[PDB]
Parts: sequence; C-alpha cells; structure tokens
Amino acid sequence: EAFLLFSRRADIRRISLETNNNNVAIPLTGVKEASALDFDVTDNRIYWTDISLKTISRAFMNGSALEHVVEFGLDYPEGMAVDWLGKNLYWADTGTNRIEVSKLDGQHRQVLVWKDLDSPRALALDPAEGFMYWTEWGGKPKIDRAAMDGSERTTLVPNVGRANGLTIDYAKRRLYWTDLDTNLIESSNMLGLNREVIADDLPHPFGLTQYQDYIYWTDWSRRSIERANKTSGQNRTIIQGHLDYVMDILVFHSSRQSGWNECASSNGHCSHLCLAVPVGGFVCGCPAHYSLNADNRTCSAPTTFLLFSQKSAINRMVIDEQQSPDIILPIHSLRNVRAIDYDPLDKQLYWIDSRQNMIRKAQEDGSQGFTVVVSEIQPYDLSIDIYSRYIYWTCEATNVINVTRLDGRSVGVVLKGEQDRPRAIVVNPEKGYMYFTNLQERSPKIERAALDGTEREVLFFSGLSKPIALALDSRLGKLFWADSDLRRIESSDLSGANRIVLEDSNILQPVGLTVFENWLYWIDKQQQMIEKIDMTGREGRTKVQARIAQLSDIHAVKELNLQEYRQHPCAQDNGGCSHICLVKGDGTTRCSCPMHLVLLQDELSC
Amino acid sequence: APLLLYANRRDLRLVDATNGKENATIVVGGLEDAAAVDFVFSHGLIYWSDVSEEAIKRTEFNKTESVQNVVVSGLLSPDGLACDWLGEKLYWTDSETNRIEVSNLDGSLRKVLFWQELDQPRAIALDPSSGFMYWTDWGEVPKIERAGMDGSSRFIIINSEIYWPNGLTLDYEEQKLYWADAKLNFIHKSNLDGTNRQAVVKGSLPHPFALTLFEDILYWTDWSTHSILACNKYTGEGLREIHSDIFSPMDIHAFSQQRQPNATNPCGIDNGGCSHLCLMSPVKPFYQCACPTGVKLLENGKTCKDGATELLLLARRTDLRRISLDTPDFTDIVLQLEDIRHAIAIDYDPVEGYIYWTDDEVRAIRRSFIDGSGSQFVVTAQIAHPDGIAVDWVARNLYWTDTGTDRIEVTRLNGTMRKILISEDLEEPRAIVLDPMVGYMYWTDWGEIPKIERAALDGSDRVVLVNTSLGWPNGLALDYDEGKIYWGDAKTDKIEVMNTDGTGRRVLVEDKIPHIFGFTLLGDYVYWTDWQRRSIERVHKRSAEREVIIDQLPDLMGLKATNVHRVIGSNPCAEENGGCSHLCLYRPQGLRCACPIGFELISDMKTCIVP
Amino acid sequence: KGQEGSVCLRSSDCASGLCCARHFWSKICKPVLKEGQVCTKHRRKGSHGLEIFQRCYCGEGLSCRIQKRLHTCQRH
Ligand SMILES: *[C@@H]1O[C@H](CO[C@@H]2O[C@@H](C)[C@@H](O)[C@@H](O)[C@@H]2O)[C@@H](O[C@@H]2O[C@H](CO)[C@@H](O)[C@H](O)[C@H]2NC(C)=O)[C@H](O)[C@H]1NC(C)=O
Ligand SMILES: *[C@@H]1O[C@H](CO)[C@@H](O[C@@H]2O[C@H](CO)[C@@H](O)[C@H](O)[C@H]2NC(C)=O)[C@H](O)[C@H]1NC(C)=O
Ligand SMILES: *[C@@H]1O[C@H](CO)[C@@H](O[C@@H]2O[C@H](CO)[C@@H](O)[C@H](O)[C@H]2NC(C)=O)[C@H](O)[C@H]1NC(C)=O
Ligand SMILES: *[C@@H]1O[C@H](CO)[C@@H](O[C@@H]2O[C@H](CO)[C@@H](O)[C@H](O)[C@H]2NC(C)=O)[C@H](O)[C@H]1NC(C)=O
Ligand SMILES: *[C@@H]1O[C@H](CO)[C@@H](O[C@@H]2O[C@H](CO)[C@@H](O)[C@H](O)[C@H]2NC(C)=O)[C@H](O)[C@H]1NC(C)=O
Ligand SMILES: *[C@@H]1O[C@H](CO)[C@@H](O)[C@H](O)[C@H]1NC(C)=O
Ligand SMILES: *[C@@H]1O[C@H](CO)[C@@H](O)[C@H](O)[C@H]1NC(C)=O
Ligand SMILES: *[C@@H]1O[C@H](CO)[C@@H](O)[C@H](O)[C@H]1NC(C)=O
Repeated sequence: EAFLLFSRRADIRRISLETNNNNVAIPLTGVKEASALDFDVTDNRIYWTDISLKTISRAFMNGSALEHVVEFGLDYPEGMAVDWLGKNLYWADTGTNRIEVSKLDGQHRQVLVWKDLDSPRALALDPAEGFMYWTEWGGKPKIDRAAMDGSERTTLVPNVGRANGLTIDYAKRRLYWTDLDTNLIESSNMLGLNREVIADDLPHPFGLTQYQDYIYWTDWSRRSIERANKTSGQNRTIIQGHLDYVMDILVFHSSRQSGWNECASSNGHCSHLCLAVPVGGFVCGCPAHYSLNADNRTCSAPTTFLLFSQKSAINRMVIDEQQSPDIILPIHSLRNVRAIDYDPLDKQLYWIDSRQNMIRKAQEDGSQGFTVVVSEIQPYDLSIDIYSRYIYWTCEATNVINVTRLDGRSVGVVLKGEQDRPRAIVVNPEKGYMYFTNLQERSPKIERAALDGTEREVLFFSGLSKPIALALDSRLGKLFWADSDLRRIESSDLSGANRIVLEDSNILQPVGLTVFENWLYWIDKQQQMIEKIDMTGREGRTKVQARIAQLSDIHAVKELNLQEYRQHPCAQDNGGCSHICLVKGDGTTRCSCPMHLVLLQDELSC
Repeated sequence: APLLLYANRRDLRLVDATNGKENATIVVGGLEDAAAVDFVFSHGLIYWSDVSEEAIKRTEFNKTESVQNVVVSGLLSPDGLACDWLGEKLYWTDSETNRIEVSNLDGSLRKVLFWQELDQPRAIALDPSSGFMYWTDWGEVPKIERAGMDGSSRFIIINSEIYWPNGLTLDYEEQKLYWADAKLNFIHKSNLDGTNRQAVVKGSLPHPFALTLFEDILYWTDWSTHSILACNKYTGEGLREIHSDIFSPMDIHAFSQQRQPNATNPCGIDNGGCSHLCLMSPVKPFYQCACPTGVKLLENGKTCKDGATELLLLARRTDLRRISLDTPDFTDIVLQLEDIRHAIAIDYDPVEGYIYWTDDEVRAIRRSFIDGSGSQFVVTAQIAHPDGIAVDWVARNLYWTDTGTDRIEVTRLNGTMRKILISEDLEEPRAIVLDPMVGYMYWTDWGEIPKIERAALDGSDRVVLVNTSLGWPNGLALDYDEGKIYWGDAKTDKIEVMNTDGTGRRVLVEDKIPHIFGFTLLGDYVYWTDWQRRSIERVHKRSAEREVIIDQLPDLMGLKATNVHRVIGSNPCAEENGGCSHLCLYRPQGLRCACPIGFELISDMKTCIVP
Repeated sequence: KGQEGSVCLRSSDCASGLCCARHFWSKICKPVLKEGQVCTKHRRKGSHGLEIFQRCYCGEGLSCRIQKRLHTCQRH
C-alpha cells in the first residue's frame, strides 16, 4: 500500500492515508535537523538532507545502513530529489546557490547550475521526460525548468511568491506547489500554463505531495497534515493533527517512481554520470572539472588547475571560458590550514595544520591521508622539492629551515641562526637555490641561499615591512613578493636586479601568491578576493572570485612534463647523494648535508 | 613604665614593663587575622578587628576568657579602630567598604558617619577633648582628614608630601598631631589644623606600620624588620629599637591611662545626651544628636524617629537585605537569616511587619521579622518555581505564582487554606501584583505567547491587558493613585508603562534587563537591578532620569520598595473576613467567599464544610 | 563584520546592506530588499512568530506595498 513519509526536524516518520492512524518514527540515528526528503522504492531506501549537519544522508526503511552521501560544500541543502532511473541524486542549496547532482552513493559529484541562481528551494524530477523543475526564492521568486543535465534553463512561471513542496502529477501531466507568501496551493501543466488555484482559504500551507486523486499538504498554523481533491480542492479531511514543524512530505509508492529511459539500461554506457535530456534521450556527464572524452562516454580528470585554501577548506578551481565553479575538496583531515603545496609527481596535496601543528598529506580525493611531520614544532610555511622528493619548511618555534622526505623521515636543518627568523619559503631546485623571508626584529628582509644553507645573501632589506608571501617563475627567472603592511606586490630577477612594483593600489592584505601561465594570481584576506595581473602587462588586472572568507594560501598546479622532469640530475637516485643534491651552474650535481652532518670522502655520503 | 599593646594576627599582645626581661604577654589569643586594637582603660576593655572573621570584638583586661562579638556584619577590612573613652563611643574605619562608622561600646546603635569621597580609610585617631576625630584615607589621591566626631565639618588638612599616609597619633600636651608614612618613609608633625608641617624623622629610615607615643618617645612597628622602634619626639635622635622579634606586629598603642586624659562629658549622665546617640562635637553645645543608620532625626533634634519610613528590601541568592529610603547614605544594606538557598521573589506586610519570600531550590515560602527571629515557614508543599509573590494586606491572604506548575494560588498569610485560582496549559505565570482596592490582581506570564493578564482577586474575570511586542516580561510594579502599571521585558530590553486598563502604553526607557529581575515602585521612584545583578538603579517614573544607589552587590534577585507600618486602601473583606469562614476574595462587583481543596460552600455563600 | 550567510545574533553584527534574519532555527546575515523585490506581508500576527524563513525589511526610502497578489518594495 501507498504510505506517507515526512521529515520533522529530529526525526522522519511514516503514516497511512487514514485519518488519525498510527504515526511511527523511522529508527534513525544522529539526525539533527532533517529537511528535504525523497526515496528509492526499488532499493527500499530513504534520502534526507540535514541543514544542521550540513549533509545529505540515506538508509533503508529498517534504519540500517545509515550513511552520509554528501558532507562537504553544503550550506542549506533545502532541496533534494532522487533520479530513480539513472540512479542519481539531485539537490539544491540556497546558501551556495547551486543545483548539484551525483550518483545515489555520492560519487562523481558535479555542479549543474551555478550562474544566475538566487536561492533554489524545492526540486522535482521527471527522468522519463528528461526535465527537472525547481522553485526559486530570490528577490523575484519563480519556478524554473531545465534538462536534467542543467541545459536549456528557462522560467516556467514568473508571477509567484516563495513556492514550496514542488510536486509533479506524472499521470495527468501537472505541477502542484504551495506559496508561502499568498498562502495557497496552485497547479499548472508541465509548461507553467493553465494556472489554477486549488485552495486559497489556508492559513499556513507548507509541505505538499499528491497521489491518485488527492493532494496532501502540511500547515504550520493548524499543526496538521490535510488532504483534498487534487482538481477540485474540496472533499477536505484532516489526516493528522497536532504535528509541530512538518518540513517535507511525500508519497512512498512504486507508482510514484515508474517510467523508463536510456539511462536505466547499462547506465547509457556512461563512464561516470548518465543524465537524461528531453531532446536526444540522454547525455553522458563527468565529475566536477573533468572533461568528457571524444568518445562521448568516458571522462578525464583536469590536468592543470589552481588550489586556494581557506582556514577550514582547500578548494580547486579551473580556468575555463565557461567559468566553471570552484569546488571544496573532500579532505576529512582538514581543520586549520595555514599553507598548501602540491606534488605533481604522485599527484598529492600537502598542507600545514596550524592548530595540530603538523604537515599532512592526501590526494584531492581525500583518501591516502598521511602525516609527514608531527611533534616543540610549529610549521609556518612549506615548499616541496619535487625532484629530490623533499619538503623544505620553516619553524615558527625554533626559527630554522628544516627539510623532510615525503615519507616522513628527516634530512635535517639547512639554516639556523641566532637572530634569523625564516617564514615564507620557496625552493628553486632547478637552479639550486631557495628563497625565503627573514623577519628579523625591526628589519625584515628577503634572502637567497643554496638548498644546503650556504651562499647566503640578502636580496632586499629596504622597502619592506611585512614580506608575507613569495612566488617564483623558474622559466622567466622572476621572483615575486607581497607585503601586507605596504599593501603592494613587487617583482625582481632571481638575482635581485630589476626590482619593480607590480601593483600598489586597491590592495589591502595580500597573503598568497602563485604564477599560473603568464598570470600572477594573488589573494586578499580582507578584500576576500582572488585577483590576477598579466606579467606581460598586455592585459589588465582581473578579478577572479569575490567573497571568499578566511583566505590562507593559493597555489597553481601545472601538468608535470615527465620527460622534462627526468632531465633533472636529481630526478632518480637523488644524484647519488645521501641527503641534499645541489645543482651546479653547469647542470652538474654535487652532494651536501644538513647542519649536523659533513660530506665524506665519497663526496656522496653524509 | 609604658606598656605597649599591639595586634599580631594570631593574638593581641602587651609588652614592655620598663623595657626588660622580655615579658610579652598574650592578652587575647587564638584569633585568626587581627588588624586593629584599642581600649577603654577605665572599663578595662580591649577591642580588636579580625579581617578573616570580618568582626570587631572586645575583652576584659582581668584574668578572663570573656570575649564578646561587637560588630559581626557589614565589615570587610576594618583596619583602624579608636575608642572614645569620654563620650563612650566606638569609631572604626573600613578600608574596603570605604565607610566610617560609630557605635556604643557594645556594637549597638550603629551609625555610619561618612561614606562619600573615601578611598581606603585606615588609620584613625580621636580627640575627645575637643570634638575632633582624625583619620587617613589613601588611594588615587591620598590625604589626612579632620572632622567632628559627630559627622560635621569634614576638613582635609594634610594633602601633600604624603603617600600611603601612616599611623595617626596625637600629643595632647602639645596640641600637635603626628603621622607617619608606609612609603615615603618619614615621620611628620603638625598643629591640629593643617598647619606647621614639621619633620620629626624625615629621611628614609623609618618604615612604620603603626605609631604611638608616651612622654617624648615615638614608638612604632616595622613589620618588615619584625621590630618595634622609638626615638625623640622632637627630632629623629635616639633611634634604638625596643626588644622585638615579633611575628608580624600590626596596630599598636601605648597602653596607659595617661594616653586617655579624662574630662567633662558634653552630655552629663543626665539626658544621656539624646534618645539614641550623643556624639561629641566642636559645635557650641559640644555634643550632638544621632540616630542609627537609615533613621531620621526629628525637627526638635535629640529625638530619633522610629525606624525607617520607607525601606527597600533585597533578595540575594543566599540572603535578604534591607536598604532604608529615609536617608542619603543608601548603600547601607543590612541583612539577616539562615538556610536561604536560592531566593527569588520578595514582598512585605506593613501591618505585621513580616517579610515574605520565595526560594526555588528549597521550594518553599517563608516569612520573618527582618532583623527578627520572625522566621517561620508558610508553604512547603506542591511548589515548583515561585517566581513571584504578592501580599494582600487587606484580606490578609498571600498570592504567589508558579512557573513549574503554571498556576496562581492564594493562601492566608500563614499558608493555611490553599486554593488554586488560575492554571493555564500554555502560558506560565511569573510576576504578580495586587490592588486589594478595586479588587484586581495583575500578573505577567511567559509562554509561547507572552502576555500581561489581569483578573479580579479570585481569578474570575480574566482580561488579557497586553499581548503584542512582548518577549519575556519580567518585573511588574503598580502606581496606585495614578492608575499606571509599570513593567519590564528581558527579551525586548525596554521598560514600558501603561494605563490601568491597558491603553496609555509606551516605552519609558531602554534597558539591558536580567532574566531574574527586581523591580518595584514607591513614591515617584522606581528601583530595578542591572544586567549584572550587582547594582540597583533609582529612576524617576515622573522625570525618566536614572541613578545608581548601590553597586558591587552580586546575585541580586528581587526587590520590594515598601512603607514600614504604613498601609493604604481597603475593602469589605477587612470586615471580619467578609463573613467568609475561610477564604474571602474581593472583586469589583463584590467579595466572594471560597474554600480550601476538598471543602464545599454552603448556600450561605459564606461557609465551608467537608462533605 | 558579518557577510551574507554569516551567523549573526543582531543586525548590528552584519554588514551595511544586510540585516540579521532567521533561517530555520538560527539567524544569518541577509541582504535588505531593493525596489521591485518581493517583501513579506503577514496576515495573522501569529504567522510572524512562526516564520522561519525571514526576509529583511525594505531599503532606505522603500515601502512594502502591494503590486498593482504579492508585495514589493516601492518608493513612497
Ligand atoms: C534492511 O533492509 C535491507 C534492504 O532491503 C531489503 O531488500 C529490499 C529490496 C526489500 O525487499 C526489503 O524488504 C528488504 O529488507 C536489507 O539488506 C538486505 O539483506 C538481505 C539479507 O541479509 C540481503 O540478501 C540483501 O542483499 C540486502 N540488500 C538488499 C538491497 O536486498 C537488510 O538486511 C535489512 N536490515 C535489517 C536489520 O533487517
Ligand atoms: C626537523 O625535522 C625533523 C623531522 O622531519 C625533526 O626530527 C625529530 O627530532 C626529534 C628530536 O627533537 C626526534 O625525537 C624525532 O624522532 C625526529 N623526527 C623524525 C621523524 O625524524 C626535527 O625535530 C626538526 N627540527 C630540527 C631543529 O631538527
Ligand atoms: C575623671 O574625669 C572626670 C570628668 O572631668 C572627673 O570628674 C569630675 O569632673 C569635674 C569637672 O571639672 C570636677 O569638677 C570634679 O572634681 C570631678 N570629680 C571629682 C569630685 O573628683 C574626675 O575627677 C576624673 N578622675 C580623676 C581623679 O582623674
Ligand atoms: C492562620 O492560622 C490561624 C490559626 O493557626 C487561623 O486562626 C483562626 O482560625 C480559625 C479556624 O479556621 C478561623 O475560623 C479564624 O477566623 C482564624 N482567626 C482569624 C484571625 O480570622 C487564621 O485563620 C489563619 N490566618 C489568619 C486569618 O490569622
Ligand atoms: C491577543 O490576541 C488575541 C487573539 O488574536 C486577541 O483576541 C481577539 O483578537 C481578535 C483578532 O485576532 C479580535 O477581533 C477580538 O476582538 C479579540 N478578542 C476580543 C473580543 O477582545 C486579544 O485581544 C489580544 N490581546 C490584547 C487585548 O492585546
Ligand atoms: C474531485 O473533483 C472532480 C471534479 O471536480 C470529481 O469528478 C471527483 O469525483 C472529485 N473527487 C474524486 C475522489 O475524484
Ligand atoms: C465531494 O464533495 C461533493 C460536493 O461538494 C460531492 O458531490 C462528492 O460526492 C464528494 N466526494 C466525491 C468522492 O466526489
Ligand atoms: C561524439 O559526439 C559527436 C557529436 O554528436 C559525434 O559526432 C561522434 O560520433 C561521437 N563519438 C563517438 C560516438 O564515438
């Protein structure tokens, strides 16, 4: 039999179509604030969003198999729907202004709508036709429609208030919804036309659903679940009374999830996502930032992209003509990032946790996490030598430049001084040097040295107040730094000649630098922006993203040239050295050691 | 042979004989943290203060244990103490309550002299010969002060070359006063005016804690050196240290009948001076008339009124207190009682002088005679959170609300004849006020829809006075012969006013209001507690302007401003209880008789019996 | 100060063009309404207490009036 399911803050419950009949809660655990609700009858599963946990979860009707399907990059998942045919999960978020999709188990997440979105609320799917519908609650609320791949977006009904409980009467081709601003239940055909008012004398309608010849709705004022003639609006009865805060309601029956499409069969032979469309049956989709290969079936991950970290998150964003949305990387280990780097060789992400005081590692996937430095130790900044497989980092506690292998074992200190205080650091193993800021008391400076700590020299000691970030371009032999106090970005040759101010206007607090192709990207903590200038000066200063809170670091990742990589004398066997492998001006390699070791007669061992 | 007497934290001690054989005698002992001492020699009395016990005590010089508590309340750091051997009074400074007070030599008739512009008053010296007391307060701006021992002519004499101005002591032979200094390390000397400021031991050698003298010899303590010292009265010369290896010597005096020269008493044994207090004075009669704290003196003088007229009753978490409203001093709280756990609401009945109050851990209502063994219980059964109580002073019944059970209930003042008047499912009753004339009882209650209701004095004619723009309505006072009704609301943070029928409404002032809120009206003034419940404001209801009568008093819960004795209004219930055998409850139409639970009203409409 | 979406307690915790409005069971900073934008109009007094999706008021020199049925921010 068809029964009624509804979400209600701390719990999700089921009732029958009968008046005053039994009301039982689904045995779930750890539910804080359930809102959006859907189901999968064929799999006997329920899906719900929790706007307090900021997650989307699922489980069987027997409460078993409680799992979180989406737990990142959510603000207010007010809308959510199940595509029982292509086995996909759609949802909308009023806080992030995004309509997203993924497999029912959560993998291969992708953004479908991100531009011109103003609080998408309710979401209804029609996989049989290849259309999706949603309500929007902006300054100018409306009900839009689009292909289930996010294509062909258009407004179906413009003259409406905050609409909710958007539900489709599949058998009789109509749309029903409540209106929280005019307190009525309306209906229209699948084109937004033939718009009739089903019920108007309702005090506070909220939830809605339909089955057979009745519509069921909730009312916050009358604390109730009532039903009525779906065409007439009469023959009204109350199904349940004294129900406080009934968020979403739905009809759990097989007849609600019928129909068929090309996606239901072998997933359309799609490598990742199978997305139904009105014209053409279906289209293959890919995870965020992935490209659909020439075969129209398989996907390839992004090769080059840009990484920017905040306090609690590390994001990835691509540089497309399409302006593809940035996404939050699902690293569970993240808590308080202070700096980020990236190993292109093994394709893994490194960061510094300022609270747990460690340098952690993980792939963008979030898996294969591993701590490479733990403790006193207080890591400030890191720079990966991808050739010798080493991390050069600075300690805010012992004021030294420490270098550690990627696996966890130490190489040793390469720079320590009584009055020295190394902070920002960037290694240039292609030329054999490293660059860092030295925040000595009352006289800040930018220095260079060999990767072993020798050949120290001061590049700049004047025109500095808070050298806060470094970045270099090995190909063009350029150095870049940002000064928080002087509010400006400067550049120079690796030698230190040709010092030039790039930007010194409309900057407040630069804290990160990175070179991406011919552009210099930087982040402004206070302005909450990512901006870029053309290093060639041909094009002009450009805004990339605004309203990003708590920016900490930004980092460009280019595709590794494996062949060009192996040309480096330290690429394999580390140049036959035990510890540090330096590169002479003539492309030859010596061997050096940390502060506590000495080079032996082998001229290879320490 | 000058005997020296000195406090010592652990005991009081007498030493010197003729400065030989090291007979330091432990006069009193087993004290805890003694600071000041003094004596009245004639009567053989020794007083001291104890900073850990916050009491001042006295004993008999003779072989005896006899010790009597003298002040045991209202004290924090009594570090200066001076007995008046002539007018027979006791003076003492308190460096933390920043007050200066006096009493009889038994702690009685305790009057606060000064309390304004005092920063850490410590050392104190009396001149009963004249009517002059001297003391030193020091702080942001240090100074030595003179005034009459009566509270008059407060003069600042020495106010320069001082830092931590130290022990005071006067040469009656020379009409000069000496003082030391715990920082600038000198001894000085002047005439009894601010005049002729001469150095006796200038130069950084003396680090005196307490000065005394006896025949040309200045003695004093240096706690640091744990010693007693002495030198010429006229120059620094002679500076030997009397035998002294003493464990923290504090206050010290020359224990000699000569250091208190006797003479004619400005009041005789006749008159006894006045009715309560005869204090010495420079003023012509040479004596002056005083009442205890918070008590005003008649236009004739010499005769004190009876107690205070108005009175502001406090409820803190674990004590009750009363501030008088008859005098300017205010911050003279005074308290009482035992086993008070968590007091909430307070009220008072001027006719019998019982304070009534609620306690919501104990879950009971109780009454007392103020500073009286009044204390009996009243209700102890079926109570939750008595967040408000009202005395009906005419029908002689007690109303109280309850938050946990959402009820209003009435009993006779003695807690007999309990009867539930109102019991609402949603809203829950909080604060309550009465109008035994006109026969109305108004109350705030919280709930999903916080409102202010009203009814007759038996719950009968429920009218919802206020409904909208109220979050958590708190206090609720009543201006009677002006027909307005003042209240507060914690959520909205504004004190509003109203017509007695719910119409003249308006914000009076904005205010950050505590959830547990003390709030009462009496005579043009309103009193409430601040957000931090450590201070009380007095506000003009007709004039809007605020003022703070007392701070640094934490855990303030509920207030009641009230006349003592004075009563107003009436109705036929005052006539042998309306003719009702149990409960008589007044209404606008007319009184109705009621019954305790289980009883039955007979067709008399006057009588109850058990069926 | 608080940006759009940021958790707030009082409108003072929010930026210039924002107010502290409740969303579900906490409050976040929401933008003030501009001319033409749909604004809230409560029928019953109680419906105000029940609202969990609260809009901000209309901006400076704007009044929440009916269209000539929704209400939009219009100039006096
Ligand atoms: C809770 O239910 C799940 C899955 O639901 C089952 O299969 C549905 C299609 C429907 O027929 C429901 O009535 C069934 O309960 C159970 O998982 C299955 O368990 C069985 C037996 O162990 C196993 O053979 C299946 O492969 C499992 N999965 C599915 C999809 O069938 C699960 O056992 C139930 N939990 C409890 C505690 O009863
Ligand atoms: C530099 O980094 C290494 C780790 O990469 C740190 O070496 C640790 O030193 C402590 C002693 O202080 C040992 O107990 C640990 O076992 C070492 N860790 C490892 C993994 O070798 C070192 O402390 C860092 N700083 C300095 C100044 O050497
Ligand atoms: C103690 O002081 C009192 C008060 O001065 C003295 O009592 C009488 O004081 C009057 C006042 O001048 C004298 O005329 C009397 O002669 C005093 N009594 C008598 C008759 O001796 C008292 O004398 C003083 N005690 C002593 C002796 O020191
Ligand atoms: C308080 O209790 C006393 C006795 O403890 C009551 O005194 C009388 O009690 C009888 C018995 O009901 C009544 O008929 C009398 O009317 C009471 N006397 C008075 C003064 O009315 C008393 O009723 C209670 N409270 C009062 C009114 O004192
Ligand atoms: C508090 O709200 C209640 C219910 O809304 C008020 O009671 C009635 O309200 C309706 C309108 O909603 C009026 O038409 C009636 O006149 C009101 N009752 C009557 C007959 O007085 C109630 O008045 C409100 N409380 C107040 C008095 O502020
Ligand atoms: C609903 O209304 C239609 C016409 O308004 C009517 O034909 C139908 O019988 C009504 N109810 C049901 C149960 O179909
Ligand atoms: C619904 O109400 C109408 C009249 O309002 C009545 O004719 C009809 O029988 C009722 N129910 C159905 C199932 O049509
Ligand atoms: C991929 O799509 C294009 C455009 O529809 C088509 O021309 C091409 O044949 C497809 N490639 C396949 C199916 O291998």
